[PDB]
Amino acid sequence: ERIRDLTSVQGVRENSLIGYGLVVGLDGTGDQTTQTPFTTQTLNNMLSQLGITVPTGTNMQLKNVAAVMVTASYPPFARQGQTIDVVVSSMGNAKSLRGGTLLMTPLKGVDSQVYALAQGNILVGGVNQLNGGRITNGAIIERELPTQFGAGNTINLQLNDEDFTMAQQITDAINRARGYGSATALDARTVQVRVPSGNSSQVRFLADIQNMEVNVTPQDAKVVINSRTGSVVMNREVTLDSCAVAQGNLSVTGGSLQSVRSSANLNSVVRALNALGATPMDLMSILQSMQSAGCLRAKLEII
Amino acid sequence: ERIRDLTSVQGVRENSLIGYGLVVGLDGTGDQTTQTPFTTQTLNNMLSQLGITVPTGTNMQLKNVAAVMVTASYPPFARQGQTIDVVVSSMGNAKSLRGGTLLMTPLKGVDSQVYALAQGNILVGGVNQLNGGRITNGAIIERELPTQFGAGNTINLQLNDEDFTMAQQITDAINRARGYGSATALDARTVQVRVPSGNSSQVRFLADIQNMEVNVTPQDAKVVINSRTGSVVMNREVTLDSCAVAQGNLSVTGGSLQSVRSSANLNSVVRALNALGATPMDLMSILQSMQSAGCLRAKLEII
Amino acid sequence: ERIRDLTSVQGVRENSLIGYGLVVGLDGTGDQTTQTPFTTQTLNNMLSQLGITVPTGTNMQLKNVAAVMVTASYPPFARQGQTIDVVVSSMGNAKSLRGGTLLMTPLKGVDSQVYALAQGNILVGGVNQLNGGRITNGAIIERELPTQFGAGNTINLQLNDEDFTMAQQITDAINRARGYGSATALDARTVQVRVPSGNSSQVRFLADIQNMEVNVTPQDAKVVINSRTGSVVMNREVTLDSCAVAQGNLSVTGGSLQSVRSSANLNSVVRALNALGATPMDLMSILQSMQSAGCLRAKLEII
Amino acid sequence: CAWIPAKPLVQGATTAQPIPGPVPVANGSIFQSAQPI
Repeated sequence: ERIRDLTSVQGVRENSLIGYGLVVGLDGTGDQTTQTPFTTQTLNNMLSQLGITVPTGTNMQLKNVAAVMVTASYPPFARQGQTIDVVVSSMGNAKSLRGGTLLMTPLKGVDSQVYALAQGNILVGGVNQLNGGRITNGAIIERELPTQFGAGNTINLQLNDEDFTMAQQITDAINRARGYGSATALDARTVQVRVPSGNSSQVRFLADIQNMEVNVTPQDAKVVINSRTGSVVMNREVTLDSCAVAQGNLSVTGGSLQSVRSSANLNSVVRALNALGATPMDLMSILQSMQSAGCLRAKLEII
Repeated sequence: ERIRDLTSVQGVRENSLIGYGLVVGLDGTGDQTTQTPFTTQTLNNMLSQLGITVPTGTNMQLKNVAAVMVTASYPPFARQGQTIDVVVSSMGNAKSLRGGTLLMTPLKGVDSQVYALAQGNILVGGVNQLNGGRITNGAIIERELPTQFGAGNTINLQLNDEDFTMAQQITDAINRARGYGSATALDARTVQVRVPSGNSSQVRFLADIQNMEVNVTPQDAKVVINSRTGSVVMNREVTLDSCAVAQGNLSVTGGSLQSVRSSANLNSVVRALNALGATPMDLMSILQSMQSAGCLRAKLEII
Repeated sequence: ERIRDLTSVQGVRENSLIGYGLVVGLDGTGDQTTQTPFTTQTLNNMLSQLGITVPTGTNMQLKNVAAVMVTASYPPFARQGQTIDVVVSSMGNAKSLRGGTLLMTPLKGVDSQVYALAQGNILVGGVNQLNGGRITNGAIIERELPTQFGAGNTINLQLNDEDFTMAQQITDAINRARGYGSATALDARTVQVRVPSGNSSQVRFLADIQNMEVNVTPQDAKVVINSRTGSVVMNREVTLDSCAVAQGNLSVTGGSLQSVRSSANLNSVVRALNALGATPMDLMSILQSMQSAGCLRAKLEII
Repeated sequence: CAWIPAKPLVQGATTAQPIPGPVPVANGSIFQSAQPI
């Protein structure tokens, strides 16, 4: 299952669909509709379409209706009649969407064409979000996308993470179980494979390819720091050099300057960094300072 | 039962029907009708149709009537006279729909044509939703849709989830119990089967096909995180690499940087992640940071 | 009794009838009639018809009269003189319909023609609904519908739920006890049977057909979630795959990530899901997340 | 003197017909961008 988990097929991709709708059946937790004119305007549009023309000059003050935006993913090779999941998010001053029902909503693409029609019952968790829900199989595909799959004798596998070693390894793995010249790497992120002419032939070839297992090679040393959530993650290839670290309210347990032992593997790094007795908030600053000095032999990314 | 649970037949699909109606018989828990003019307007329309013309200039302040939207699904091969379930959702400032009765409601399609007529008694749970109910067999089909089923010698089975391996597996399964060239995969999501010319012949063929069992192949490794409900779900094909994790108020039980053991199967992953002693809210951030670093060898989806 | 409980006969269907009436004899629990002008207007109409012309300019403030809507079902092959049950629902600001009597009410069809005449005593339960009641044999059929039953040699049995396997099974069952070519399936929802020419002959044939028993075949795996009532129902064909589940305030009983054992039958699924110790409100989110991930091998419907 | 032919100030055409757009490529994407400037 390595090749499918590492790469993606060229032309097999997911698009994004968006639309506007109304959610009805709320228990008095909808829009105020005095500060969100589009809710009442679109309700009047729906009624006018259905055969009820409410007078232009009138005051409608609803409480069970909310104006929402619906987002979905158009899956690869989607055919009309299939169903997809949608996400429903409130748009103006609505308290909750607990037990609402999404009315008929056309999901447009980037090209402003309807690719799906959405309508269903929203499932809201019930510290849980109240203005956001999900409808499983809530939208039906109405339009299909032409594709070039099955045409030509080349298929590109696109690596999720760029690596010359991994690209070469996938090339050598495809060229071991599937013939001599069945794959050629084009760059650090693309492996071009030669496929038989046809549609089912390429499907069979890619089915074979996808479940093959490749031995993942060492992949860069990096320390990911998320300051907004206060988390630090170090992969296996992170090392350290011997150097001294000082920080506020931290001391040898006896001065404030603690020596960090050079470290070869990740267990040594973890032990050396835990010897400092540093909170992760302090550990982030320690890692940044060590990266500046040169003790930390890894790529420090702040996400 | 695998093929029916995995695929859908081309042209065998469900449509969405919508309509507007009134719910009567509520115990003073209907619309205020002073802030929802359409309720009184449509009640006057109904009376005028029935033979009662209420004066244009008058004040009607009802309490047992609510204006509702009715939604239903038009089932495949629906014939006139059959019954379907409908969902009734209040539209404006109604307290409840406990024991109301849905009056005659025409359910329109996307093409604004009446496909069903809805009327019945609403069943409301009774923390339960009060403005939303369901009527079983509450609508009768009045229009039928022409279809191309039974015409031609090709039928497309559309996989619910795109997979070249699964498409090839279904193709090989249909071509084992039903002849040599009875199925051909067209893409990652479509399997074209050759069916005899006729209507009952295709029904028999698809009845045979649908209950066949296919051996489901490994299907991608993915971690689904629902932040709105605070849930994390990992399938069997999720693995881990050895790396260090630090987060606020979490420590080895002795520093704050805990080593996560490489993990091959899902039990190892669960044990390694439970060794951190992390709340799911913290676990979501841990998983996101590990995906950024590269320890988590899976596809992280946020739903 | 399987065929009658699974299918319906073509042309044997129920229509919906609606009408407006007045309910009298209430113990001061009728309309205010100052906010519902149609009650007094229709009472004056009734008096004018009966021979009493109340002056146009006058104030009538009734308390024992309520304006109601009456709904009924027109049964198949209904003949004039037969009686049907009706449902009486209040229409404006009436407190109760406890011991009221429904005056002569013409029940119109969709074509605005009188098909029944309704008049009787309302039975109200007495947390019970007060503005809604039912009258058994409260309406008498006055019009009959022409039908094509007994004409032609084809009769369509329409399956309640679409299934190619079930359609084929009914076709084979009818063709086992009633001759070689007595039934042909037309689609996933229709079985066409060949009947003798005549009226009583078709009645006899359908009497034979209806009580036949068919062996119901596995029917799709689906999990029904009703968030408005907070209920989850899983049928027998629901399975699970091994995967890890995390949710708020749920832990192994010891981390927060609990492994759910792969499950083949429904008992295994129930045991695995009860091992999580999840409230149904949490179980709904768990099931949705597992459907997103891929552990849940069933069709998740939100009703 | 008002009948003398004269050349207006804004010469040329005072309208432009929208040009039909390129045919989308068969790459499996909904977003299709014309020749970018």
